[PDB]
Amino acid sequence: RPIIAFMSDLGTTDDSVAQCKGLMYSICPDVTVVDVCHSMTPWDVEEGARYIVDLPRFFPEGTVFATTTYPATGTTTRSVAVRIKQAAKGGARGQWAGSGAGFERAEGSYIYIAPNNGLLTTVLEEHGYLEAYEVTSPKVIPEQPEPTFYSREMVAIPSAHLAAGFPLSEVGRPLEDHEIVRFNRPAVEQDGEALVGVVSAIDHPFGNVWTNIHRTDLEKAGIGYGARLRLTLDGVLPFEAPLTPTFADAGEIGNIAIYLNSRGYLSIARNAASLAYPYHLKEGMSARVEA
Amino acid sequence: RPIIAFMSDLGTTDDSVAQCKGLMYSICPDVTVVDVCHSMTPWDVEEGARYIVDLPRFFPEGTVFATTTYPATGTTTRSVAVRIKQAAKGGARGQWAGSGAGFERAEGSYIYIAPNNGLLTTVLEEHGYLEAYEVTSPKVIPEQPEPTFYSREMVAIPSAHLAAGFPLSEVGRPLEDHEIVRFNRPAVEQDGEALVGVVSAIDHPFGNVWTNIHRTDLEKAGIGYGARLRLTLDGVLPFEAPLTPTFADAGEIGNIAIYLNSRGYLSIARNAASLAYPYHLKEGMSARVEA
Amino acid sequence: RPIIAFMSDLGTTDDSVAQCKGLMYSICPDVTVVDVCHSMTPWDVEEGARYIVDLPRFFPEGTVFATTTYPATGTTTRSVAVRIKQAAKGGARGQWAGSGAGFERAEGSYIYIAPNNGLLTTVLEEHGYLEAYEVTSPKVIPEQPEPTFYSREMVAIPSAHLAAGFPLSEVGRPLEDHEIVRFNRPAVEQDGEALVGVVSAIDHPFGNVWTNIHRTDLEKAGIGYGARLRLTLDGVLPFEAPLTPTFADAGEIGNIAIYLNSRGYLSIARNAASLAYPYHLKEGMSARVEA
Ligand SMILES: C#Cc1nc(N)c2ncn([C@@H]3O[C@H](CF)[C@@H](O)[C@H]3O)c2n1
Ligand SMILES: C#Cc1nc(N)c2ncn([C@@H]3O[C@H](CF)[C@@H](O)[C@H]3O)c2n1
Ligand SMILES: C#Cc1nc(N)c2ncn([C@@H]3O[C@H](CF)[C@@H](O)[C@H]3O)c2n1
Repeated sequence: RPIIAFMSDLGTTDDSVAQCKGLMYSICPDVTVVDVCHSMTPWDVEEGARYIVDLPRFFPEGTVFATTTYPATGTTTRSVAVRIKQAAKGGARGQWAGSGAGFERAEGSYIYIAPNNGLLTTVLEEHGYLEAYEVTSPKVIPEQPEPTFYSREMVAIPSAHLAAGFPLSEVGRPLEDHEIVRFNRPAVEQDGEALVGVVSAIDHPFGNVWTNIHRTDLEKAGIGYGARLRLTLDGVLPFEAPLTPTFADAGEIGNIAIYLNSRGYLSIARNAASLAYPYHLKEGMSARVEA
Repeated sequence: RPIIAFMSDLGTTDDSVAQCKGLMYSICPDVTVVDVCHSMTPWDVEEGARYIVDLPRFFPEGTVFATTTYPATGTTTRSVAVRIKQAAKGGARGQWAGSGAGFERAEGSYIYIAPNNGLLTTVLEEHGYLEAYEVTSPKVIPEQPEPTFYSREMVAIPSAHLAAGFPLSEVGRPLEDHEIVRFNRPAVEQDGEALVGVVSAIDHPFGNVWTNIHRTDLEKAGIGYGARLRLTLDGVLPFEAPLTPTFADAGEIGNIAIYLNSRGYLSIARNAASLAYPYHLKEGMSARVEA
Repeated sequence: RPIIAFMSDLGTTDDSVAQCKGLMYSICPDVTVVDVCHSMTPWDVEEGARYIVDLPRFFPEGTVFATTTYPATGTTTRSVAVRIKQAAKGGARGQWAGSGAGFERAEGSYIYIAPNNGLLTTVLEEHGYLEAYEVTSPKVIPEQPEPTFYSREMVAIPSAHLAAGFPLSEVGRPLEDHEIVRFNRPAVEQDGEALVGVVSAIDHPFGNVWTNIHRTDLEKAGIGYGARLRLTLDGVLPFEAPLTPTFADAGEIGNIAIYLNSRGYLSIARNAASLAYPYHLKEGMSARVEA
């Protein structure tokens, strides 16, 4: 019944992840370990951030998220363990997840544990937190941590203790908000009637394009479903389409759909074809939208 | 103890699959989720069909197969949930799976749930079915399904309710056989003493080549183990070898083996080397066999 | 609760692994199956060896390691099942794994089951073994094993019986040490006061380079942390750096770190950048080190 959702940059090609898992079952034999993904670009905390920010509403209360890319492994840094506040609504409309009207989740029901290197920046933004600790107790980490494997020693091990009900406040000292490292999230700029941001992700394996322009950004510029839009990527690739709910509304196979993705962000795709791959579109390219 | 075997086109590079899983453990905390694979070519229902058709005999009775590529996500379509009839025999001979003489499986012991887009075509062919329903009840799907994620909303969510014993007949109305979408399976043609079909799959990661020419097709043309065969791929590449049980019977490393694969289909490989990759062989190429 | 750690060359792109798993839950419904990895280069027993040799100390006592690349599938060969002796200390220093001072593991607490094709060579070297059997009983393998799938029939099936407490000595006859196939581990040679070995692995996804030159080989040539080293790969690519504990000690991003990896072997990397990929370094290349 206790659950650890595990996200790393360790890859799926050797025994790394399994060593972490072995230890997790050693510390908490009834735990269920769920892989989020292990394929993130190493050291890109922004990319890791995206894969973990939306998890809580999908998981049972009490779930621990162990989340790590650890470029500072072997240094004096220590992980941070955080009890978030609201599981938050999400998606294209703003709802709970699940059958019926969804499963609503109590506040303070989820713990993230991560290197204190910015990885939880967006988790804290969207969810807030109740308490936050530096993870230092030798009860939950090794007295002699492997210098090149803090992902295992400083995240995976202690997440299993946490999953086994080890008290969050005993992992180490409390952290003041400014001691929690953040990365800068680039804002979405207004520019005439236009909104300007970036391609935040390519949606693998489909090659859909996700922007950082949220539905809230769109509504506060007079834009809802059915609005005819111009969406320019990379300064040069304009596209035009009405904003629709889904891919199939584009009509013919191959046609352009502009839609709100399952996180509520402005997105673009081809109907039953890949948009991004044939045109080598990339995370980071500009993205401008207007009616 | 209940099991969901999960097959999607969602990939292994983001949080998509994990969101489904979180929900599965939310709806049925004692469930075991087994990944079939998440790597299929998006929207290729024929390829998905292959990965799910042979599962039932390997799994404990009561197992639910949640299987999805969902190109029609966000439209008015609804999934179908089916209780299959026979778990069937399979493999190069026709047997149950497991130690000893195998574990034989009761009829009606398995449920598939899938978009109604053809994905279960071969499942129904090989296994038959007892009952089939459109999945519509808000008890097992969301009242507001995420338009771009029906794989989660219309397959994963309800599969967990089913796995938790939710009655199959209450998911929605019964479906007449003709309401269950099918794809055309191309038949194997006789042509003089020859049989003509197609390369159905490349067997990754080994680069073995699988055809659609079944052992039954071979026995009804006088062909058994030890028969010297000519197998022509792509109209032009005409291999010759005796039909053998396995790869190592080819003699030297690199040599050609023609054999019956673990599903009973005519196949070709190199002994301890990849056949398909150096020669860019592909699913879809012709395949002709004769003695 | 019983655990099977599963390592194969079957890949993650079809139903192969799932068929094994289905059977594992069929034979032992309370088992937890942990994927080590399924991505190894087919038939490369040396590569598989690396992924399994360090597992035991991470896992709870009683864990069964089912480990397989099975190029001799369909032949008269039979798997070997081995109860290892010491779980052994490991890592850059030599320690148990886990929080505090680690979880020490009783002798004889782990079983490996594998083709008898050399795959356990290094497991036996580093761990020793108490008992070893040929796996032949039809109680734990099929009477008609699928010729092309001994990985399932001769490893996965019997590993589940073993996991369920089936007595190890009843799987088949005992094996004399010389009946257990080994591969030659190339030794590390001294040359002047240089040490000469090979690149044993590229550490995906990071592109770090691992050699077969152990810390013990280094201490017995007067080399400890802080020693300024020359490390020449491929006969031609020299590098120089002090031997440090971790990556971040290299100073600037992109700079060269020479370190001891989490298994205790001499390694080289770039700080927060990939070393191996831009320069197409490969498993097998020479590796020479000196002060
Ligand atoms: C600066 C740098 C740095 N450089 C590397 N070459 C490197 N390779 C692996 N790591 C980190 O080691 C962690 C394992 F704990 C992984 O999560 C990685 O982030 C690395 N960090
Ligand atoms: C027409 C089209 C269509 N077009 C796309 N660009 C696309 N991208 C993802 N999907 C489907 O969205 C489903 C998520 F449930 C996945 O199973 C995919 O098959 C898509 N469907
Ligand atoms: C010689 C040769 C040989 N040749 C092949 N073309 C081949 N394809 C798959 N296998 C083995 O089939 C096993 C499944 F049991 C896998 O683990 C592989 O090692 C193979 N072995």
